[PDB]
Amino acid sequence: GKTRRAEVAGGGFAGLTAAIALKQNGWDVRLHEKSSELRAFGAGIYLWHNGLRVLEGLGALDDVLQGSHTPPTYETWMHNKSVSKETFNGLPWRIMTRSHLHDALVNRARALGVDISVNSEAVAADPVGRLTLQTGEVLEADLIVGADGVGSKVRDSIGFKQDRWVSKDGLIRLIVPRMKKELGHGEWDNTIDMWNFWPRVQRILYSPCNENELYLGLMAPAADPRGSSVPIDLEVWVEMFPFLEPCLIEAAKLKTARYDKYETTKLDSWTRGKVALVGDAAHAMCPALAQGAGCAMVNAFSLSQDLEEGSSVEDALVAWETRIRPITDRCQALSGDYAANRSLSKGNMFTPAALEAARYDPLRRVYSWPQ
Amino acid sequence: GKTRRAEVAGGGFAGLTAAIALKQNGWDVRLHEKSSELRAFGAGIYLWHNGLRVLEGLGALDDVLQGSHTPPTYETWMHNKSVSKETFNGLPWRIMTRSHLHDALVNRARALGVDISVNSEAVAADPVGRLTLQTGEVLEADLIVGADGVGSKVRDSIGFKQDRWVSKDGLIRLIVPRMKKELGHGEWDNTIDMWNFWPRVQRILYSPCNENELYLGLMAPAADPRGSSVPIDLEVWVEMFPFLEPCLIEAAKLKTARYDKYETTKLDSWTRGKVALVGDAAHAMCPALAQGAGCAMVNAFSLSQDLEEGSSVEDALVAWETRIRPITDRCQALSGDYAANRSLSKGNMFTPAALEAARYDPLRRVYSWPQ
Amino acid sequence: TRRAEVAGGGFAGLTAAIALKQNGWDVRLHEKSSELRAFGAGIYLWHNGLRVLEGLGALDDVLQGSHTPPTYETWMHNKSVSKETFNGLPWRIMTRSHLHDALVNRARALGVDISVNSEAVAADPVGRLTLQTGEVLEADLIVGADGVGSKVRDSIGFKQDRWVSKDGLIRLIVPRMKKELGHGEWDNTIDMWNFWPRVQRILYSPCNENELYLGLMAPAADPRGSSVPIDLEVWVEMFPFLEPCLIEAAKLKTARYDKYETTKLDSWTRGKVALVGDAAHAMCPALAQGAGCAMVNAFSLSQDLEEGSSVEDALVAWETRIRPITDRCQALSGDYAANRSLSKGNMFTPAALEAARYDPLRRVYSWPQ
Amino acid sequence: KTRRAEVAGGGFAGLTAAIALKQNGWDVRLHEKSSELRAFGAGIYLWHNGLRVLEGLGALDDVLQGSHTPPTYETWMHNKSVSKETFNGLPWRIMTRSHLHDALVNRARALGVDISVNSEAVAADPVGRLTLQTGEVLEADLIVGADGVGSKVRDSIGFKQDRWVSKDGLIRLIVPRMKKELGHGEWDNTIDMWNFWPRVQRILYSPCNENELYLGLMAPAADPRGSSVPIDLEVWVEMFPFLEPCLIEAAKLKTARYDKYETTKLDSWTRGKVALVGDAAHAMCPALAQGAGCAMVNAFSLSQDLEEGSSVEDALVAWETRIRPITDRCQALSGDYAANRSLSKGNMFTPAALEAARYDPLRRVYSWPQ
Ligand SMILES: Cc1cc2nc3c(=O)[nH]c(=O)nc-3n(C[C@H](O)[C@H](O)[C@H](O)COP(=O)(O)OP(=O)(O)OC[C@H]3O[C@@H](n4cnc5c(N)ncnc54)[C@H](O)[C@@H]3O)c2cc1C
Ligand SMILES: Cc1cc2nc3c(=O)[nH]c(=O)nc-3n(C[C@H](O)[C@H](O)[C@H](O)COP(=O)(O)OP(=O)(O)OC[C@H]3O[C@@H](n4cnc5c(N)ncnc54)[C@H](O)[C@@H]3O)c2cc1C
Ligand SMILES: Cc1cc2nc3c(=O)[nH]c(=O)nc-3n(C[C@H](O)[C@H](O)[C@H](O)COP(=O)(O)OP(=O)(O)OC[C@H]3O[C@@H](n4cnc5c(N)ncnc54)[C@H](O)[C@@H]3O)c2cc1C
Ligand SMILES: Cc1cc2nc3c(=O)[nH]c(=O)nc-3n(C[C@H](O)[C@H](O)[C@H](O)COP(=O)(O)OP(=O)(O)OC[C@H]3O[C@@H](n4cnc5c(N)ncnc54)[C@H](O)[C@@H]3O)c2cc1C
Repeated sequence: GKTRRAEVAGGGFAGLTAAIALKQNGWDVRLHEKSSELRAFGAGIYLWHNGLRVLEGLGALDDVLQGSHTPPTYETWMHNKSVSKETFNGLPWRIMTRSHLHDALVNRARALGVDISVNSEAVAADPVGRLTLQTGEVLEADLIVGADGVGSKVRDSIGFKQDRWVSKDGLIRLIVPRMKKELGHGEWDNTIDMWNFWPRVQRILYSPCNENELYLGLMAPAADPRGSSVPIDLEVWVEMFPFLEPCLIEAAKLKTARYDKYETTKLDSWTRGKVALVGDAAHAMCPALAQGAGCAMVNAFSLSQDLEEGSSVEDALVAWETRIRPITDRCQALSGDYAANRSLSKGNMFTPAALEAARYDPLRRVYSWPQ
Repeated sequence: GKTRRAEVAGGGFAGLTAAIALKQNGWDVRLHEKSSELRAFGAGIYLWHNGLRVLEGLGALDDVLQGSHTPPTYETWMHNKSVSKETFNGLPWRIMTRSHLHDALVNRARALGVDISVNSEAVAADPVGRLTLQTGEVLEADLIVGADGVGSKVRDSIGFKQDRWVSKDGLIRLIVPRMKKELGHGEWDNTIDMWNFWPRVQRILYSPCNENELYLGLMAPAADPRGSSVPIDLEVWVEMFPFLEPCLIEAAKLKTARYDKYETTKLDSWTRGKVALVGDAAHAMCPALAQGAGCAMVNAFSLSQDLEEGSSVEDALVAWETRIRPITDRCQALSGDYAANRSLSKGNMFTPAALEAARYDPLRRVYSWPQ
Repeated sequence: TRRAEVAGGGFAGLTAAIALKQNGWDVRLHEKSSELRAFGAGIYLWHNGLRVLEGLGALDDVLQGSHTPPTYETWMHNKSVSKETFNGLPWRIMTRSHLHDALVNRARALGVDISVNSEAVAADPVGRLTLQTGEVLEADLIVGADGVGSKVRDSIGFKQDRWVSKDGLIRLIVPRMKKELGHGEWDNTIDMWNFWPRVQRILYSPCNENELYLGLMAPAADPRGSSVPIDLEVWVEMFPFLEPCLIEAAKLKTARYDKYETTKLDSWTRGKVALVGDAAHAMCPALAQGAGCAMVNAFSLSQDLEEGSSVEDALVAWETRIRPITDRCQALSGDYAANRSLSKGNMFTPAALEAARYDPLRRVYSWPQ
Repeated sequence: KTRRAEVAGGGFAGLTAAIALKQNGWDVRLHEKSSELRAFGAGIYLWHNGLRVLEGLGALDDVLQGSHTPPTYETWMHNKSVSKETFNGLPWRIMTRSHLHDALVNRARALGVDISVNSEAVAADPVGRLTLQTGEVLEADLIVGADGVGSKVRDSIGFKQDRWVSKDGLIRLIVPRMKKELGHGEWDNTIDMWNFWPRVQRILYSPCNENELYLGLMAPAADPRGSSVPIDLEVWVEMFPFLEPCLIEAAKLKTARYDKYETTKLDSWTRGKVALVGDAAHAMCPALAQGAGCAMVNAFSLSQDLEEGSSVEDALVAWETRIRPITDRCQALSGDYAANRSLSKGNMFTPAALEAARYDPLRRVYSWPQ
């Protein structure tokens, strides 16, 4: 009395974004992270205008921009031949390690006074406003946020209709030193998406995060016993990416690299009663448009906006989904099409349609940076 | 009544910005333009993050972004050799025709209900809150804004201490078709600053505004009777910029081109009683950093911010100048140094110091996009 | 006066006829087809072949109207993987008819007797050549220069290892369309390799300001790539930067898909019979030395016949002196073909260039690598 | 009946004449004024014409081994590449001068040419007499004045000439390639690097082989820094920073010289039994890189005309008539290029510029058409 209370399950980008945005609006917010430490996995990440605008709204933009990188261009190669160079007509974008982004959100959530619990796993949620932890402890609140990832127990304990999919193939994602000097002549501040189908299917997404750190995604079929191996098989990667040898040598030193498969989900509904699902829990998607976390953050931020309208929580949640979900649905669908067709291999695929989610400004609720 | 009243002298970028920002804050605003038509001269213009943020604050950003251009890179040439390519670490920037920008500000000021008078010339202002027109008509107001350009009569009728300066050399600025196809192979969406000292001092700043329009600045010494001639001496320009021949041919058709010299002013004070000087009236500068209008817009917008603090107008004006002027002073000084030393000819000159003004966010009052 | 009968009016036969005639031989040459003509569109010659032409007095007629690219470039999947200029070693590209005309005109100026529609059907080491008219000709020397299907060779019975590939290529002369090709380095040789999305290759070879020589290589089991007249779409699809030239190529109704063919013989001579060119040593074309070696060998035969020996002895000395250069070139070129080595670029090594470096006039290797 | 020739001068022209004469059964003695056989000027370009002479001298393969043909002849103006030329296959070659000189000396020695160092011709007589600085008077059927632009064979006789020296010059050096240190680029190319701004400074960059680089540093004599020897490292690195590793080695060369350009044109190349060849007769501006080329073609051609059964006197007249217009035209065009700085524009090796290079002295025809 009379403070609205929110329990947030999940300490990833969506959960942290929701917790900050609610807390800024005067909610009493508690956040539960299942693992032993607040931490992001996946090495590196791209954000665009939409996600950057969310960060502005969270008061964490400038902490993220300091120590992250915008390449001079987004370049695509096919068999070492440059097939496209894209700068998106000025649309802002940024590459950073996941921990850089995650640290900035943690720092902000903590500074705002978000109640943070780790080793705290949500195992059940009730639409009347109850969150049950693995300890058996039952929490009552006016709002429950399921931001607990693609394997969401908040979602599955309630039983939402879904269409869930797991990929055949996967990739290895790593942070290594830039080795820029050792790379010699070239445009080594660029994003370079290096595709190959001959002599083998192997791809590297080359992604500078700053002056010190390079984010690499190494993509090879699961049925390729060498290309999919971790720690990496140096020989098969150097063979097809010899110009990256200095960085690949450093990558081969990382004993805890993982080969991860892609996973998606689409839900009929994102809400039930006082429970809202946000992020991968609601809309895990293919990463072709690099909008999974971007949409997760736009959605979590937009949830806080609809909760300011004076409505009941239940009504605000229905209004939220109705307003914001089509942007995500369209983005998820197009990114799935790109993934299935290997569209990015052709270059020049960041079309106006592809950049729709990136152009969205969640703060002013309009589309900006026209294409 | 209790409705604060502002009289704004000058219908340029500074005047229009001040009128919009004040009107949005509930001022009763009247704007006076000396000439017979609201219109901008000078062909094309660059804005950066700081000015784009002002546009966001004026509710005119997206009208400007639609139909303007961000080059993939800002390139510098010396004797046809590329000596630098700069993308400013993601810092937003934009090139556009002056009429594109000016139309967007006029549409917005008009839409908001600003009282617009043309053929209305301010010839005297009084710090107690009086503006006199050339008609002899005397207007009383709570705030007087001198946005009447480098030859400000609002300023000179009051007698501000100044250090005024006029260049010996100048340039011809024009809008022509892109002729992109005709330019053949190259990077013709780039900004390209093409310097030459041999065989003659001639420079062209090549600045695409959109798919249809190209902004060209043709710089030659005033003592050069061919290079400084208007309409342009096609031969002496084609001779040193042969790759631009299709565009230069179009430029030669422009009968109303002008050769304009540069002009600067620096004032000990920007305010006196209820009178505030904004834009070129207060701080006309060398255009090396392309920040003259950017600073003018930031200062005009920031004026409206300080007027929301519940102070007397007089105190608010003093607080405004104290808060905002050092950014402009430093920018003016550095741009003057660059101009005197021809620093831009070396390339790579958009350093962190050069970009200080561009990095400023007038909305949040912090510096963004670190360099 | 010594008499020679030469079977075959290709590069090897014409070279032999001219070289012998210059040395005072009385020479008649027999061409099986009804007109003197060279097939195969375009051809590369190197230092060795150019030196032969100098020795034949036909160099300048060949250099006028032929082309040396600024560089020999190799692409893999449109990526430039090498540019080679061979440390100044001279080389030249030309239409086959240009080279063939220069040789025919020289032979005619010298008084070589040429009979078209005259086929050698049998030969005898004692010095007899039988024509398809049944006429038996007697001579001090018989030159079997009658190509890979040599009847001079097969009527005598030379032990050989003869081979034909299942795959082949289409060779055409088209206009340069240089302006329509827009920006690039369109005076270069460009060997444009691809294995993905399909196995298709174009050897791009400018012959002069007007004529471009193209070799379009696709497997026989590819019904589109191997089709004649060309399936325009499948070629434009993988070589879109060549569309103006391919459009012209598509108009060529008489285009052929020719298979590769090689032979290696234990012996090149039998009594007064000498086999030269494809009759003796047809090879894979990777090193572009088939005619080069043929011409060096035919020219060298005339040299050994000036030593005062019996023809029989001179022929043995000729083979002993000159064949290892050809054997090594043939073996390396076959290795390159089998391993698709040219696809890697930078493959014109000192070893690859051995034949090209040979100067048949001074009998030394020049242009070191 | 053994014909006898005395050749004054042991540079490219003298050695070429001596070899060619000797090959044709002349008894040949050659006199070199300096105390040792040696070529100065660091490096040198030869073209088809000069390479053909070497073939005719039986010295081609010794020259080709250890010399270099660039992939392309490139020109820069203010660091911008303005042309790349390969001359439609026309053979050319860059080498150190000592490499060329050594091949010629070794060949003359193998043929039995009698060479006297520290032997200066101080006077000549058209009747066939050569006077040495020992006062010895030599008699011969042919006297070859191959004694350079300051020819005493020429001046003792008195040939009408127009001789000229420039105020400006250049520094020519051989340095290591430092190819790895040069990093990314096309460092096997010839690169003629022109600048007029901020200062008039030019470097002709000329690789001779895997180990040696030939540099020509051209600055006006009135520039006390650019014309300084040993080189003012700073002013060269300033305008050619991409060549710093090579220039650092260049700065170590204490015996560097600033040499001035010299030309001469004579109304006549012959007098009685005396023939003037090379710089003695036709020193020219170096734009077309044909000074030694022409000298060698002319020296080789002289031996050809002496094989016709004429008197030496008649053969010399026929020689000059046959061969001089190629040299006259080359010299005139080269001087025009030098005066107009034409090479700075690129693409200047036109058919006309390449006329001398295209000439084949062995078959007496023009080859490699342009
Ligand atoms: C290969 C790949 C590349 C990608 N690249 C990009 C990109 O460049 N840009 C971009 O925007 N997106 C990208 N994405 C997508 C992005 O990773 C996801 O959309 C994003 O991380 C989703 O965040 P989230 O907070 O919803 O889920 P998660 O990041 O999975 O976080 C949920 C948090 O859930 C905690 N948790 C789980 N279960 C419980 C529980 N029961 N109780 C309490 N806590 C729990 C998890 O441990 C964790 O701390 C990429 C994805 C993949 C697979
Ligand atoms: C060559 C050059 C290039 C430049 N490029 C850029 C650039 O790329 N980016 C950038 O941000 N800046 C640039 N600038 C600077 C920019 O042009 C100015 O700073 C800007 O236009 C100043 O706007 P203002 O409204 O203060 O003045 P002005 O634009 O001069 O406008 C004042 C308005 O004053 C009206 N007026 C005048 N007198 C009276 C009066 N007595 N009563 C009523 N109205 C009056 C004038 O007619 C006009 O309508 C450049 C300047 C130059 C010279
Ligand atoms: C695809 C391909 C590309 C090649 N590219 C090059 C290249 O770039 N450079 C190069 O040097 N080589 C190249 N070659 C090889 C070159 O084509 C041959 O080595 C050369 O043509 C052999 O010439 P020849 O005179 O021995 O035989 P052929 O050219 O076959 O000529 C023999 C002549 O034989 C006449 N004839 C045949 N039978 C009789 C008979 N019974 N009686 C009388 N006359 C007869 C034939 O009709 C014809 O006129 C290439 C070969 C191929 C297949
Ligand atoms: C800067 C520059 C660059 C050049 N680059 C090229 C180039 O790239 N390619 C090219 O072909 N040419 C080039 N040349 C021109 C070339 O150097 C000359 O044309 C060539 O060296 C002339 O040779 P020569 O034998 O006539 O004279 P020299 O080389 O001058 O030789 C005469 C020889 O004369 C000996 N001697 C002198 N006086 C007497 C005497 N009285 N008695 C006996 N011996 C005497 C001299 O000491 C010496 O040993 C260049 C010239 C210059 C200036």
